[PDB]
Amino acid sequence: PTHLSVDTKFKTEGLCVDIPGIPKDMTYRRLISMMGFKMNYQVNGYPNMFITREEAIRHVRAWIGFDVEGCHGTNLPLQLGFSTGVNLVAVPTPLMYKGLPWNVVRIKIVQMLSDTLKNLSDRVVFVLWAHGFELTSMKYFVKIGPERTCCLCDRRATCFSTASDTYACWHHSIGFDYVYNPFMIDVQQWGFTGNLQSNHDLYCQVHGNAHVASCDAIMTRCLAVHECFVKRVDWTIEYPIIGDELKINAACRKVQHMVVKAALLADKFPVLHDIGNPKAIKCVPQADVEWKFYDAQPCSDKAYKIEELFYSYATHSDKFTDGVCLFWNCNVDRYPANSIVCRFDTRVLSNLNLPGCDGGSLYVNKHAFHTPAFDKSAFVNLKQLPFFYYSDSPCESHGIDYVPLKSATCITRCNLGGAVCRHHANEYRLYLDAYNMMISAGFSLWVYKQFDTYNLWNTFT
Ligand SMILES: Cc1ccc(NC(=O)c2cccc(F)c2)cc1O
Ligand SMILES: [Zn+2]
Ligand SMILES: [Zn+2]
Ligand SMILES: [Zn+2]
Repeated sequence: PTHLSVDTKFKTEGLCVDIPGIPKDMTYRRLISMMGFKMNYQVNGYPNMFITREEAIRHVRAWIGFDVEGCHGTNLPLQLGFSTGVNLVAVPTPLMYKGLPWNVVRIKIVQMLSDTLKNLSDRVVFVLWAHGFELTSMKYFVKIGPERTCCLCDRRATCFSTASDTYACWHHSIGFDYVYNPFMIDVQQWGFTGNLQSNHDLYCQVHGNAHVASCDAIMTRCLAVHECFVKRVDWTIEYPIIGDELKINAACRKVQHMVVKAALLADKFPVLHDIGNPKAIKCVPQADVEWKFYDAQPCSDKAYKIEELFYSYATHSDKFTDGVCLFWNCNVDRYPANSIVCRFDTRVLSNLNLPGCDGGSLYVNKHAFHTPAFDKSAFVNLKQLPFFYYSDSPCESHGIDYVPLKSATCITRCNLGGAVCRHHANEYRLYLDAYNMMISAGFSLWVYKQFDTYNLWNTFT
């Protein structure tokens, strides 16, 4: 039960307007045959062009929505739209390109997928709401065969060139003309009522429907992300390393210990309310405070209402007003004034952050986390946390060449005393680097307005 049997049934109702007379009884095997591909009973890593929901979900980084509209069937021109916002017109003879033959259109398809996917995935998954023309158009830009490797590296082959008769991955495909061994999934097999627009629009107000093909392609991927990562969530599925995942996760642990340690030293809160991941550990384990945990899973859909987190049914809610609240990636509509907050900025551009549903983003770093749209109004009671480095650690080298550090934000005994020691300068530069890493990954840090780093200097006396 790993791969999708070619002898599985494919519901054909969706296809019968572009393909009138299509049999109600249809297998992937006969559909793939109809699309013009020969699978020559082959056991070489590519048993099916089509894949399971489960397989699509392991490969969410490879998803490209794809839609074709009959512009006025070998007879007529076709509008090719992709979730990248690109529209190509192919003649048989927002970005919108004039009519060209398949032999140039196919080169543009390879360039576009390569530049989109080379830092994301080892493959492409075309996400369809299939009506027929997208499926019969694939023969014009796709070739299949046994799994292969790039002619320049060890990565699996995703492209093919007729000019050179060679195979490339997404990194090495410049001037290649065919997509090689693509995958695909028809969202219309998932058992929806009514059309794409009506299903999409239930969940998402951000993607309009200008009635161009890219609009449908974007909506199709959006609906699919909603179904696989918002309504349903599976946090067991791991995802490969493709960038700075480890450095970023380490940075977030370092910034969290630093900021909460400094807050406790500066304002000496008697109680900390730690709201969010039910597996969360004390980020400052030596600190004096009453540490009280509150369980909330990552909200995939809408930010939590603070009122709902405090709603206690027939018992009294704990008083939040006492001490400080820590929301470390726990996304609520409006934070209380006495909060420390880490909140992921869905708008950030990175290889980890994929476009999501209704203005949210799918952040994929070991696990996949759909995050509700970033909203500045959530922080009305807070201010941005300023950068600072704090250490009570002794001034002591042990065992990196030097320019001496001067900074107002290096809060150590040595800087109090007039000259930063080498140990604290090394630690300061490492911590500035981790902080910059975390910010540029898309985390934003907010704090109660009374927070003042001036209060930290008298913890050395
Ligand atoms: C900061 C903070 C977060 C959460 C709560 N919530 C409760 O105390 C509570 C008690 C019983 C059932 C329940 F669902 C919630 C209070 C807080 O002060
Ligand atoms: Zn390669
Ligand atoms: Zn949408
Ligand atoms: Zn020092």
